[PDB]
Formats: sequence, structure tokens, C-alpha cells
Amino acid sequence: FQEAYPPLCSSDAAMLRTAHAGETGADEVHLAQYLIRDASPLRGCLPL
Amino acid sequence: ISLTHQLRTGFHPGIAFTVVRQDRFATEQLLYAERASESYFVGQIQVHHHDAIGGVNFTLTQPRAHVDLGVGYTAVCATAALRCPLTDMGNTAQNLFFSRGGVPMLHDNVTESLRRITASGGRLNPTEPLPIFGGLRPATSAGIARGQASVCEFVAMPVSTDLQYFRTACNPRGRASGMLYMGDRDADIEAIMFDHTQSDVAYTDRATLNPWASQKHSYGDRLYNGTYNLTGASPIYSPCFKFFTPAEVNTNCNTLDRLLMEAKAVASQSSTDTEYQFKRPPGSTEMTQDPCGLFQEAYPPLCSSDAAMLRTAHAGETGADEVHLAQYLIRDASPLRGCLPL
Amino acid sequence: NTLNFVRFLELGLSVACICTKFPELAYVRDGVIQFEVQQPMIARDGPHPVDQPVHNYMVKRIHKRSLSAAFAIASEALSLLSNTYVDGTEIDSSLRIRAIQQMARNLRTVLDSFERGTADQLLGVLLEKAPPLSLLSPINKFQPEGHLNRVARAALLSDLKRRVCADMFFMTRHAREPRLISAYLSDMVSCTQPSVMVSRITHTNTRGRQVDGVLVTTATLKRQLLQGILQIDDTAADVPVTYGEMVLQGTNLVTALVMGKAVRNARVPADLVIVGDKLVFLEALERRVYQATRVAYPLIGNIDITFIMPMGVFQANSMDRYTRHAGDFSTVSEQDPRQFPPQGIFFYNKDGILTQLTLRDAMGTICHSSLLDVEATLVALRQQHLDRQCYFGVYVAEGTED
Amino acid sequence: AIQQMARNLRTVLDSFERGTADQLLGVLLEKAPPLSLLSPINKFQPEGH
Amino acid sequence: TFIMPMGVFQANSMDRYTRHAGDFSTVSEQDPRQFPPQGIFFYNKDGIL
Amino acid sequence: LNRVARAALLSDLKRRVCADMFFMTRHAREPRLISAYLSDMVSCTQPSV
Amino acid sequence: PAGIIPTGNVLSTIEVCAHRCIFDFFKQIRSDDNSLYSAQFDILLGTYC
Repeated sequence: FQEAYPPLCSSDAAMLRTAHAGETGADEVHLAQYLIRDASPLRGCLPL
Repeated sequence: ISLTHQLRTGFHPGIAFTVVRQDRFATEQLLYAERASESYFVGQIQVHHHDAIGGVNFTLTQPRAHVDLGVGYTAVCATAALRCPLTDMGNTAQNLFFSRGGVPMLHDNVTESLRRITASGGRLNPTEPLPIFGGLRPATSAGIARGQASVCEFVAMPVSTDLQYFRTACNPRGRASGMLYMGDRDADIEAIMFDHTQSDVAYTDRATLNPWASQKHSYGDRLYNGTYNLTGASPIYSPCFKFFTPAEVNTNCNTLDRLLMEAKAVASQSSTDTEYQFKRPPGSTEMTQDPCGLFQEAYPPLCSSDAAMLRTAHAGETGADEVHLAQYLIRDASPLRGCLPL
Repeated sequence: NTLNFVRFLELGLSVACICTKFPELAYVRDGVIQFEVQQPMIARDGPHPVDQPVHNYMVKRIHKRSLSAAFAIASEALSLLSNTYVDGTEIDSSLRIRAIQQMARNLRTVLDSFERGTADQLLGVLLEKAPPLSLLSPINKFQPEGHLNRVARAALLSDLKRRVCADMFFMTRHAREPRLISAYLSDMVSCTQPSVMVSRITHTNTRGRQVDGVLVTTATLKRQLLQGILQIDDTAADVPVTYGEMVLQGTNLVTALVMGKAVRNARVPADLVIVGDKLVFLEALERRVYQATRVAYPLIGNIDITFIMPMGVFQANSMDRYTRHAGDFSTVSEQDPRQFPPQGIFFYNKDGILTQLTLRDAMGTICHSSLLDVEATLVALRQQHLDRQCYFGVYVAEGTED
Repeated sequence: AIQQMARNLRTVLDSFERGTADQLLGVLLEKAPPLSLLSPINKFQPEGH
Repeated sequence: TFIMPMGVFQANSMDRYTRHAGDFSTVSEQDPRQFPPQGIFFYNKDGIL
Repeated sequence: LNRVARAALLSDLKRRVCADMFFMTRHAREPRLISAYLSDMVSCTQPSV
Repeated sequence: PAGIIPTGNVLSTIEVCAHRCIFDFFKQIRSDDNSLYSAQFDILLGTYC
């Protein structure tokens, strides 16, 4: 298909995790940083 | 020319638009028929001798005829499931430079530079040699990715528009119309469609939303109506053609039965195998059920004036705020509320 | 491979029609069929006029169609079939057997194609006949009898708008609730009036119960309705096999020539269900017919939906420019870049990609010369009733040297 | 003519048996108080006065 | 029968309270909600405001 | 098929192979889905002579 | 042309084309014409009451 999947990446380690003792964060853009949610086929695998 | 300068730079002129686009979807249907729904007559089979490229071609022809021997309605169908959409839900701007017939501007330099500027930043354009005694077909492209491009026609309106009109099933003309409102006389289709002495029929308070696309000879009515026939030479389909033209009417039947006759599988008014959604090709008989064409209405999709409002930070469903400061987010009111995943 | 032959009578779509042979069809100008239907009354008193009974005379006419099928022959086949008792040698005989073998093998499928396409023509005419259920069922219910005024008719029309907006994809939306699907299948079935009852032999099941219709779907919808929604009544059905031939002769023949007028089982494996209180066929004919042939299947029809979006509207009232919270969308700039009037609209694509319609896309429409075609408009407004008005604001004078 | 007159007379005689039910429905609707008022009258007050 | 008041201004100064600070804020220096109301907003038969 | 049917089909294949990729270790907790798509796998290939 | 036995023989064989202001329909075929060999007929398929 000549495409590529983006995984869970972010420009700041602060926003990549949330303070809830569980899943990771989901806020996409804070002021000028960014967080790209996982769109790869490995969504429910590869434990964090 | 000045409006070209303003729109190219980033200025906002004192005018607002509504976009209209038609989208096609593959559906699976379900039909039920009673027992003696048809008297189906079988004729006598005959053959035609016919010479061909190397030999002969035998054509076997058998005539037949059918009668609906039901006093009422003896068969009913209803669309059931949604398959993949055929069309692309994109942003391809309608070009009015495919049309010939209006009065030209005096200086041909201005018209050529204006067409050249409009061709920049757009997909479909007339070809550069300008074929006289031709159809002004736009130049074909390479292969396509996600379906047939759907054109979007722009209708102007005044800026101070009641935005709550666009959160439900509205009419692009700004004034609801159609044959459906009757009961007293014959020539009340024209009074509903164009007469502004009396108020609107649907929004039962005012004459019309935009007074630039609703009167008998307004700008939108002079531009898109088929009776005036301004865009006849344009080969591309106009998605707001069905909203502005008065339908031909015979008043012998009552309203509800003729509504049922208009509700059947009408012939399509677009092209399927082609790439830019052109006009209806002659000889093409494909029957498509057409909702929201017999009610003269269009549905607003999920749209917002900022990308920030359209999506939330929850890893799930979309945003839900109505207006933030001066922007807006119109929630989806189409029949495809829970389909077409995002 | 060996092709299988489909017989039109053995199909479950055969119950929806009465096929009769008619040799002299090509000489028929018009067909006429007549109805004489009467209606009852009740008697009342008070300020109501007494009623007289009504009789209705309805007349319908035939619609003539056709079926065409082609069949080709190579030139060498003609050459080796044009012998007529001249040959019989041992070299061209094999070629002649190959030619007549291709002849018979081709003619067999050509003869099969009519039996295969009669079902296609019934699907075509039944699609061209049937109104939508979302428009048939409220009219059959919400008006009691008819002859409505403006008001109840307008309320009915609003109900129809809501019903079309709601109940359009009800199979793929409420697929997690099987109780509703069997709840509107009986609404589909108990909404069509029946037809005439005159017949000699009918379609029945194994027990002998008379069938009541046919319900044709796609194969996937047949599977979904068959797995857990509807209940199987039988696996085999009794199907009539003969056509029924009528011819004109004698007094009818001499009338037609002079005046110009004229007057008048098998067991098949097919699954039957019961819906509501009626017994119907349920056929999803996709493997017997329309398989590995270049024709598209009906019941795969398309719909067109029109989408409308405002583009650059600015909310004029200062009441309506409110924020739900204080710090909703803050920016480092000293001036918040959201008070400004919007210039674009963001929607979603077919695949879910975010796209944008900027006002720069409007130059294909508003920057045309058609914005200055005021001449026909001026001609139209100059032909109506105008009153004598003061001309203070539209008149320009000249200086008079003072 | 005689067949039309007989076919007409049969429905006219049908109309009385069909309209007796209409008159019974008329008197029974004009004879019936609502449930939402009859039910608490016969429950809350013992006898009256 | 349905009933609705239109121009009622809550005269008591205690009664003009807000549930939160930034509930419906604006851009201007004076919010247009301390002013006395002049209209009423309700729903039509079809759900249109 | 023409251009547009092929294009919509390729978009469908792209989404399908992105989703239906590890369909036994994603939908492991649902025994109904595995027996549902095994019958899709088996009833998709043509027989032989 | 209907193949009906004529009820009476016509005498006085003269030129009939000249006196065509009489009669209500006059058709003069030269030798033969395919309009004679037309047999389009209308048919009734039964009534239902």
C-alpha cells in the first residue's frame, strides 16, 4: 500500500502520561508541543 | 477583481456563503410482494438473421407485457443497510468558467487574467487552448484514490444569518418551497416559491432567510435556475439544481398519491463511471432512490469553524460544544449519524 | 465444467406473478382490464347529511416490454456446415463434430438465458412499482379514510419528514436488537393490500397451507434474518409447473378481424418463513441467477444525500457570542484570535481525514462575470406596477452659474 | 337496472346494522367520566358528604 | 393551554445570583445579561426554536 | 470495475487490513467472533475438481 | 379490407376518383399496399368485482 503507521509519540514526556494510575494521556496539543495517538495495528498489544 | 485581491490575501469581505454538495451511498434493499402482484404475459419467440464481422449473429427476441392487478399497493420496498460510499466527501470548488452565454466583460485582458487566477488553487479547470465548437471538458488526471469527487456549489447570503437555521434540515434557497403545500387552487406553486408579499411557509415569521437567492430574479436564482439556463454549456453537475427549479405540475391527482409516485426509484441526475460528477449522460438509465429531493431539504453534517472544537481530549467521541466565542460547531443531523467512522 | 439449468417456476419469485402464454401478442394495440369496486356506509343522525353509497370503476392497461439475446456463429462453422452430402472423409469430420458441438453448447445457454432473465424482469418491474415503506406506512395509518383538509395533511407531512430522517437504515442501525426487526417486518407485510383470489392451483407448503407472498433480499440480509430473527416453517414447497395457454378463435377471431376488438404440482426445495401471521417465501436469489455474469444485481440501489454547511457567518448579536467557561481556549497572544469573524469551515472526509473549505475556494463562483448580469433583472422589474415616488435621493442636477 | 337497485338496497340495509355500533359508541363516550377522576373519588372519600 | 412570562425582571437583588463565576462570559467590558430580559425562547411542534 | 469502484474498494481494503490484522489476540475474549470469522475464512475459497 | 362477403353487386363501372367530393373517406391504392395487411386488434382481459 506504500504507507506507514504512526505509533504513540509526543514532543513532551509530561503530556504522554496522565495522573490516574492507568492508561496514558490523550491531550493532542498543549501550547506548541504535540501528542500523536497510536494508529498502528498494535493498539491492544505491546504493553506500556 | 478587488474581491479576488481580498480573498487571495486573507481579507474577509462582507458576505457569507452556504455550500451544497450531493453524496451517493450504496445501499442494500429489501422488497416484499403479494401473491397476484402481476399479470405477466408471454409472447412468441422470433429470431433475426443478422450479418456480423466474420459470420452471423442470431438475435432471439420475445415480447412480453405486464399488468399490476392490485386495487391498492401490492408491493413495498425499503432501504435497509449501508455499504461503502461511492463518492468522495471532499472540497472541489465549482467553477463557473465552464459556462458560455452571459455577457462578456469589455476588456478581454481582465477576463483572461481572472480565469487564470481562478484556475490557480483549484482542481477542475477549462483547458488552455479554449476549444471553440467544443464542450469545454476539464483535463483528465492520473489515477484516483478514494472515489469520485463531489462538487460544492456556493450560494451567497448576508453575514447576519440566524445560525440556528442550519442546525436542522434546512433549504439552501432560504425559503422552503415545493409542490407539497396545496389545497385551494392551481397556481399556488408560484406564490409559495417566489411571492414575498406573504411570509414563509416553514419558518412562519419572516419572508426569506437570504434575500439574495430567493426572489424571482435574485442573484442565486439568476445563477442556478434551469429555466434561465445559464450553466447549460457547463458539463459538471450542479448539486443545487433541484432546489431552485420549479417542478412541472399537473393538479389532477391529490398530493399524497403523487408524493408516492415521486418517491420511487427515479433516474439518476449525475454520472457514476466518470471522475468529476458530470451531468447526466444520454442513454444511461440507472434508477436511484432519492430521499430529501422530494421534500426540498438538505441535512447539515458534522462541521465546525475550528479544528480545536471538532475533537476533544478524551480518546473517543468527538467534541460537543455549540459555540465557543465567535466560532460554531453544528452537530450532525443527517441520517448518517452513527455511520461513516471518524 | 457443466452449467446448471435454472427453471423459472422452481424459483420462489414465481409466486409473485401469473404467467400465461399468449401467441398473438404482437398484434395487440392496447390491453384493458377493468374493476368495479363498491363501498359500504354507516347511518347517523344530527347535523350530518345522509349518505348514498359509492361505486368505483377503475381501468388499467398493459405495458409491453421485451427480452433479447444474442448468439454468434463463426464463418468456418458455416463453411463446414454447408456440405450437404458431398463429404464424409476422415479429416474434416472431426472439425464438423467440433463445429456442431460448439453449436449445441452455445444454443443451450442461449435458451437458458430467457428462463434466467425472466426473474430479472420481475425484479425490475417490482422495483419500479414499490413505494418506500417509510412513506407507505404512515399514510395507511395516520389518515383514517382520506379527503383531508390542510391541517391534518400538514401534520402528516411533518410526520413523514421525521420518519424518513429517522427510519432509513434501520437494519444496520438496530442490528443488536432482534425484537425490533421482526417488529417492523410484520409492519412491512401488514401494510399492502392483497390482490384477486381467482386461480386453479396455487403455491402451497408441505402441510397444504396457502402461501401469501415473497420477500426478496440480499444474501447477507437473508443470513441475518434467518439465523435468529424469523422462524422456519418448512424446507420444501409445492409449486405449479404449467403456464396456462389461451388462444382466440371463432367469434372472437372474426370480431378481432372485422370490428377491431376482442375479449377473453411439483415439490421444490425452497425455504419458507412466517412473519406476523402470514406465510411468505424468502428468496435471496444470487447464486442461481446473477452468478459469474456481467449484469449487476438489483436491490443494491443507491441513494443521494445532500449536505449543507454555512461558511463564514458571523453571529451579530452580542448575546450569542458567549463562552461556556473562562479559560476554554487561551493563547499566549495579548488578543484572543477567536473574537475575529470566522473565514473557514472544517468537516470530515469519507475516510475520516480532516479537510477545510476556505473562502479562497469561492472565487470560482463569486468572481465570475455572472455577478454583473443585472440587465435581465432590470427588464423583469421594469414590467410591474410602480407608483409615483419622490426623486430626492436618486436625482443629480447641474450647476446654474450662481 | 334491477341488479343495481338490489345491490344498492343490500348495502342500505347493511348500514343500519353497521351504524348501531356507532350510536352505541357515541352514547358510551358521552356517558363515561375519565378514569383519572373516577378512581380517586371512589377510593379516597368513604361515602360522601 | 401553555403559559409563559416574557418581561419579568427579578426585582430582588439577592435573587440575581450566578451558580459559577465564568458561566457565560463575554468579550465586552459589560456583560449583556444584567440587563432586563425582553423575550422568551421556546420550542415549536417540530423542535425548531 | 471502473475507477471509482476500484478506489473505494482499495480504501476499504486498507481499513480492513489495518483492523483485521491480529484478529485472534485482539478479540480473544469473544468466542462468538472467532467462530464467526472462521466461517468467513472457510466459505471464501473456491472448491476444486 | 376485412374479407366480408359483399351484400350487393355494384353496377356502372366508371371512374370513381373524379367524384370524390361525395363519400366520407376515399383511399386509392395503385396495385397493392402493406396498409391492407394490418391486423392490430384491441383486447379485454377480464373484469373483477
